[PDB]
Amino acid sequence: RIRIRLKAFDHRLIDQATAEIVETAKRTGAQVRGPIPLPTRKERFTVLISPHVNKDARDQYEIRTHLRLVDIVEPTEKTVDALMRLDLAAGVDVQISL
Amino acid sequence: GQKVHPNGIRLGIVKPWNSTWFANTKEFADNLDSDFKVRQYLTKELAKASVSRIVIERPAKSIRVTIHTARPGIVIGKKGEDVEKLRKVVADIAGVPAQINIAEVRKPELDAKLVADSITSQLERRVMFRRAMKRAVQNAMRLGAKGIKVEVSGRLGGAEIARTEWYREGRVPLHTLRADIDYNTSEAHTTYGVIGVKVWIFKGEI
Amino acid sequence: AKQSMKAREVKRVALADKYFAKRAELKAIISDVNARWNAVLKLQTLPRDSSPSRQRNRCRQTGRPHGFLRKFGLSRIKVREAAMRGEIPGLKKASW
Amino acid sequence: NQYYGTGRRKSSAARVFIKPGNGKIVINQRSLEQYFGRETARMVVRQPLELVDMVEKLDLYITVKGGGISGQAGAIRHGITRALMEYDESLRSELRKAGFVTRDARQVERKKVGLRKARRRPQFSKR
Amino acid sequence: ARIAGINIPDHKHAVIALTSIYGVGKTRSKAILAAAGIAEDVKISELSEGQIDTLRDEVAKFVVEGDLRREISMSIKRLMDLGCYRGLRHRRGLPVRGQRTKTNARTRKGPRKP
Amino acid sequence: RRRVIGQRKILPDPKFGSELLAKFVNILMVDGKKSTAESIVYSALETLAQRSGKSELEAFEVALENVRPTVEVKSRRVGGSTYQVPVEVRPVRRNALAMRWIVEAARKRGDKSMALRLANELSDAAENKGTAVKKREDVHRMAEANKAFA
Amino acid sequence: RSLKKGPFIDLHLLKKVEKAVESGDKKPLRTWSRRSTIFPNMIGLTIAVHNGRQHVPVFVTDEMVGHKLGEFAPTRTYR
RNA sequence: GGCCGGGAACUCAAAGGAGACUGCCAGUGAUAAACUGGAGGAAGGUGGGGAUGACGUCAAGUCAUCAUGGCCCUUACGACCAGGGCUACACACGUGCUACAAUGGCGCAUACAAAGAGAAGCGACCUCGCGAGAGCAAGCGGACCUCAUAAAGUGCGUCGUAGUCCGGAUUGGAGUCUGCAACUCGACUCCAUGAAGUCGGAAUCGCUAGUAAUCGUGGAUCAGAAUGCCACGGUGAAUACGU
Repeated sequence: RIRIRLKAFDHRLIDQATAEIVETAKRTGAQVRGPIPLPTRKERFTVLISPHVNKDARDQYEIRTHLRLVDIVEPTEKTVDALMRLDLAAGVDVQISL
Repeated sequence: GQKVHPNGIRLGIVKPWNSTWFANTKEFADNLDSDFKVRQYLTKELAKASVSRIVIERPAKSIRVTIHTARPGIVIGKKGEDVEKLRKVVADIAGVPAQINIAEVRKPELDAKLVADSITSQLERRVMFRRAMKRAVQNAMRLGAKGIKVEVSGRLGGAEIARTEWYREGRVPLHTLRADIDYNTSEAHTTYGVIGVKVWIFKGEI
Repeated sequence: AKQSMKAREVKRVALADKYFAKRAELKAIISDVNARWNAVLKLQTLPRDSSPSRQRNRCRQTGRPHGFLRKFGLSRIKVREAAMRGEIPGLKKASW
Repeated sequence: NQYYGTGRRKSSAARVFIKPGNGKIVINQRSLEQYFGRETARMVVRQPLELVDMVEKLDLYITVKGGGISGQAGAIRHGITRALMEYDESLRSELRKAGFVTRDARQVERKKVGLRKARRRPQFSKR
Repeated sequence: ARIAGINIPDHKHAVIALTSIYGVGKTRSKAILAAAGIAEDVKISELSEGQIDTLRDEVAKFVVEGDLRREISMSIKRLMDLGCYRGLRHRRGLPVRGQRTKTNARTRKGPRKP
Repeated sequence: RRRVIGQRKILPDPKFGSELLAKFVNILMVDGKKSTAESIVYSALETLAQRSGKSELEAFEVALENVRPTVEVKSRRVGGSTYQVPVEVRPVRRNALAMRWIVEAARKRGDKSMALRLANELSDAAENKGTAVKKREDVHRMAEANKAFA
Repeated sequence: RSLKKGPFIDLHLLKKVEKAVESGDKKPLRTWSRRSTIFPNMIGLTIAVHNGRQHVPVFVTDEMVGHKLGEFAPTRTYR
């Protein structure tokens, strides 16, 4: 079984990422079961402001980076034949992963 | 200090970016360092460009960094040299076969950095701090920016007095989240200490 | 300031490759219990100002060692201006 | 038939299935006295079950993972109430009168930094 | 009567009571009684002579109550009551482990001495 | 002050189905220990029946009438001057202080375990002793005798 | 005492354990390495420990086997 | 084992929403506002939390983060390297943790989470170490591999408060790994160590529901060396009439 990753950041990018691929990575051959979530992963920051006796601040900074699961389990040529005809959504990969 | 920067706290709205791209852990850090090398050596060398912003996008191993600039004819260089030579600069200072992009800034009165550049350009012009200060205020008002409170950093006059310039004009609802206030500052290394300026253009809504 | 200090380790890491990355591993098999020949261990002593434990975790803007982060490794002080201005993607003030 | 309710109480998540008859309660493929057998919280879930009739008419083949003693029970004590709503949509008043309809949204403090338990100020008695 | 010295136990769990011995201790009590093959939750009053006979032999191979604290003692002055840093902390009573020697290490040096 | 809060609504006893008994374990909670209190106070209360030898569902109060408080000091510094001014007990404290009068001398009494040490003091009130009893002996002294300043 | 296997000494004297031990002993050694242990085969040999001003001596025996130097050399002038 | 199919019903998960908005019954109340009793619905009067600190405010502090006027010296109040010291003590204080136990301890059986981290990593597993960890090692680019099992807890005998199997200082011995090398100034393990302290006065401070109280869990910082700090869960009350 092949499981796909969709490395994006925000709704403004992940929204079309999980749908532009399901429409193109499943034309006839692939068994894409629709957009599967793979819930996002989050990391947090502990940031101080001005280096002084004041450890008070400890600002917070979080990163909500999400991934999707188009999951092309079928190595169909036409499903990946149209993979190179689009260039929007700059940083995203079709990771052919088990 | 209780005045958080309004742009980043509103970055969750259409507030733009200047380095948005993707990486794994094995190459966040170096790519971030590559981003600063292009971030710094494109500002000191580009004082006269009146740059609004330089934005880094990294699609795949060949990046599409765009530059927000005031005068379209001046940023071309000697007709494409800076397009190529700075791409030569970035081709190794970032380590990727990058592609440079240049973005215009229509009505540079509408950019908080560029106006703060304009005042700072004339702060060192050896002028007095009040008349020149208010003169620019209405210029934007004649061209929009429906609200700006204008601030100038400390060290005014020959004396120990280092004060602030509050000088509100219009509507700058900082605590209101739906404010999309245009903010950037500017500073000037004066013959006596540090003199800076802070300006908050209000660009309507949404 | 202390750029010489901030450049001190810059030359106390430039030798690490030729000494540790290509020789220490050859002596490292002796170092861990894989046979502890005391005499053979002398070879690693040839470099001193380089060491895996001699990382100074030097912030690459102002050279303070304190304030590192293994993902990138920058002080907490300069990321602040990098935050609102967008230089670090995928970050906004952590409102949870 | 099988009767479905999600249920969630204090970050606890189960899946509660009621079937007519077959009184035995299967919880993580464990008996009543095996998994929730005689603990600090082993009748705190079935107070909504004496107001309604007894064991013999309802089955609980329960998909429950996650939670504490009262947490794995919390996903149940609330999980049962949502999964018996479609069992009978008219008895809603009694449990709302008893309060068991209302979800226990008493979520524990998401801690804030500074104060020790995020709302409790440390010991610096002299000021 | 007494097997080998100090800390004679009475009416306490065999391992729990054998911890009173200073030869054996917190876990040598159970380790040595593992070699004794006796019950553990039983009181020392429950012990008889037929099992404590297997203790004098195993306390000979082990450190005895009376000695244990003496050979550790002059072994310090045997090697490490010279200008040794730790011995500087023994003849004076200060900690050798390198923690903050002023306060919060009160038991090592003794009572508070204002 | 000017605003008020209603009493928090409490489910009944998970074992006897009586809300008053359920509130009782809630006050003894130090270190967050009801599950230990299950082997401490619930093990205590289970033994309170046969040691008492009667149904501890409504006979449970046959040792509490003397404990009924009437007054406590309320610090009214009225106008900036602290006074005695003992206000009569309102229901939100006269019963809370009844539970506050229980385990003041039942932690380290030097016995088997407070799993059953508390199971010693309860029948004592209907056996005419225990911690809850002498609590009312001192309250009578502070009031009803200082009329010139009470 | 922090190795228990593969005991190593710095070349503040290891450079000379092959060069000064062969000469018997000399004036107390110009040794800034109080960190290593002394092996039992340096009986009586004078290793002058740099307390920080200069190099201070220590008296050496053979019941000495796996013990450290800097231990035998106080660093701070108490009082 | 839900293992493969397979449903994605559906826990969980996510791209968008709706739902509480004084919305309504009724009332206090000038009718008003406001307030209250009641109802609805998961959610009644900012549902619950954080983000967001006005004018100002203090020669506040920061030229030791940086930038920064002026003051300096530039074979130097520049620097390289090697020892030590930031932890040294004669004491006082600030903070935290650990206890002072049987609401605990022992071991036995037992079910008990969440968030995270990471192909220069955790390291599965496999052997021993009483352990430290070591020899072997999958897997993964992480809804795929580990940390990581929860923990207090309950039933089992247990001592019935023993300066205590409490507690852990402590010391030296034995060792494990980290790093060349770790006395000062590594950690960790085993052993002996069983001290003061058996709930702390003058007093004083914190505390508003999942609150206190706790129980643990990990993370970052980490060659390495948390009672510090970040983050997550487990259990879970009263006080608040009053100006």
